[PDB]
Amino acid sequence: SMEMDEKDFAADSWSLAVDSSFLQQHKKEVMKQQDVIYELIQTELHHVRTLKIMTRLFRTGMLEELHLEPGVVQGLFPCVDELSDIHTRFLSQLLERRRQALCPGSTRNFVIHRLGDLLISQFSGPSAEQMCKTYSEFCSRHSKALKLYKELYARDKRFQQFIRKVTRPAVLKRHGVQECILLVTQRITKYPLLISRILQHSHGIEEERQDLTTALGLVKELLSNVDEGIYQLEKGARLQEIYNR
Amino acid sequence: AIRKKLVIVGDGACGKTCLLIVFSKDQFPEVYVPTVFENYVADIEVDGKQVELALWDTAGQEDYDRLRPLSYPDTDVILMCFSIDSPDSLENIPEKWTPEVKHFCPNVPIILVGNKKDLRNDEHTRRELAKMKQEPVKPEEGRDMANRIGAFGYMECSAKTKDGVREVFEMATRAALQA
Ligand SMILES: c1n[nH]c(-c2nccs2)n1
Repeated sequence: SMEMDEKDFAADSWSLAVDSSFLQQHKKEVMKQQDVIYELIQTELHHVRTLKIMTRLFRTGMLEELHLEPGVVQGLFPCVDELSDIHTRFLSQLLERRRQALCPGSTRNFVIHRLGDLLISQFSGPSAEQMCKTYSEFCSRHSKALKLYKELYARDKRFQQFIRKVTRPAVLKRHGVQECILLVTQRITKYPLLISRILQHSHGIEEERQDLTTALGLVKELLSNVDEGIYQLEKGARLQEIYNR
Repeated sequence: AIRKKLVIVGDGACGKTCLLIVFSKDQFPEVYVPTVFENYVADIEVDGKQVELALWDTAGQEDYDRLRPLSYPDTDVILMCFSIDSPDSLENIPEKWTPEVKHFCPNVPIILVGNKKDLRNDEHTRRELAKMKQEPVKPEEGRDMANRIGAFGYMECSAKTKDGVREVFEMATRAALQA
């Protein structure tokens, strides 16, 4: 991630990110709402960073240093560019809402009052169709990606050296190839938990409570559609195994 | 330092997310309790052996039967959680979770963990449960369920006070290292 955003999201909470003199100006219920919105944006920034490790560090490094057979890099990182496009756009909208809310003369003091509408937009229309199509494809290729990775790590010397080299730094401790794939698969099921807790502290403005209630319903519809469209692809599995499922 | 993978399973209200957060920070959050847990790699030394233990939560995956099993590949130890303030979470252990974990994680050790043990002698908890003709899970009821499901062992902890938390993860590491 870029330094500006890392520093803006370095604190453990919104209450520790803002100036203490600004924090004292708000009601307890507003602080609780803002701490959960801050967790949503902070975890989205980390999720976009996970996708950049996959595209820039792993995928690009394999294309430029290794001699893998055609279709091997795509098999290891299915839909990574589409996933990166979905979440970089969503992150941009979240950070723009925070930017507009900043007090003049401050780069850290803000309150986001209107998150619901942004969530309805992200989880409806063409963007929800693209998230559904992309996650149904990615999650159906999850098992195949893990098996392909294990085969290459155990049989290809240059691939093993590459992985050991690029995952050596301490900042990559939680982000090996398989770990990135599971971080991405688990991301979509974190949204209802975060949205429901934001909703719990958003009763102050009835239109906001209504918007978050609609957004939560849309996220659950998306998850149900993705879950119903998954079937693990298996390299080598015969047609008979498939039509007899 | 060998790498091992741990996954925690159980009902939405079993306290699994809180347990992972408290262990990974070695502290119950004083300012903000996070809603979610991404992942973590804990450095643990148990009985003279150094291990890198990757931690994963299944929170949010309970209603999605095709997304949820994606968390299981290559798991080395399972923590199967229930809340001591909820006899209903204990009843779902042999019903749903055990046959699922034995299917996707064959021969992987399972540790049955009773969470929120601080609530066993909490007056508000005892008054609330008595309205539905219930009581906090007794330690022997936990042991019997663990024996019944063929768990590697039975343990209890409180993420609130941290008691038993270190012990749970050190024992999980020992189970992950076994043949
Ligand atoms: C056999 N026991 N449990 C299962 C499951 N399949 C999908 C989600 S749980 N198969």
